[PDB]
Amino acid sequence: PQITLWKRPLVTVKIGGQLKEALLDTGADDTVLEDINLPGKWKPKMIGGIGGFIKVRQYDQILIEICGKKAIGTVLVGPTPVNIIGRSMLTQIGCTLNF
Amino acid sequence: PQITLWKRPLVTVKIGGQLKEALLDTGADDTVLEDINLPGKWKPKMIGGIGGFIKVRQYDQILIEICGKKAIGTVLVGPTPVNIIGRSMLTQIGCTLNF
Ligand SMILES: CC(C)CN(C[C@@H](O)[C@H](Cc1ccccc1)NC(=O)O[C@H]1CO[C@H]2OCC[C@H]21)S(=O)(=O)c1ccc(N)cc1
Repeated sequence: PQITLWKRPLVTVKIGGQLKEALLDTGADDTVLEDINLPGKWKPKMIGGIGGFIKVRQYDQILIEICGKKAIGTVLVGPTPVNIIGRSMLTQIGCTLNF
Repeated sequence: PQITLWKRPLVTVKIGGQLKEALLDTGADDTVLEDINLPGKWKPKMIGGIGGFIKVRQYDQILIEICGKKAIGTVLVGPTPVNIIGRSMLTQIGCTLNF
């Protein structure tokens, strides 16, 4: 898939048997989701964006399937206004910017 | 060029005779810069991200040169922690996501 940017680059993601939509976000270091429940241990972290910071649960080694391609890595869970797929996962699905 | 995402997608931008580095950011609807000072009229706006909202000055029809390609459009100026090139400019330089 090559995709243009006239609209938000939203993709369907499958995580822990749940289906969510998330933004492919080259400006995000890490993947952050709001509306999900991951089982198991986690560590507290704070991440910062434009309006300041949020507290997140950091879950490690989480399987995600993004537009039908698999990746494992860190997923942050917290009060983000929009689910975002960050570079830590984008690299695993072979995602690049082109111009 | 094509750009992989192992590192932040930082590019050099020339705006109003000033040189800045900015993140090519597919998760951002609009361009937001901190360390600059554009002349002329503007309108107040608030934009929200992770952490909440910031107050910005909205400047219209601003020329930016991003990695040596020109674009004209809206630039927001405000207390963003990182300069970001958003989709409204990314489309003008023919930027796409590929995987
Ligand atoms: C500002 C960047 C350096 C980092 N942000 C990623 C960025 O893409 C966010 C991602 C984003 C997207 C929507 C809502 C919140 C955050 N976009 C954003 O703040 O865009 C704002 C400017 O244009 C407006 O249009 C979209 C939101 C506004 S971030 O959300 O704060 C962020 C920070 C750290 C991680 N791990 C993940 C995300």
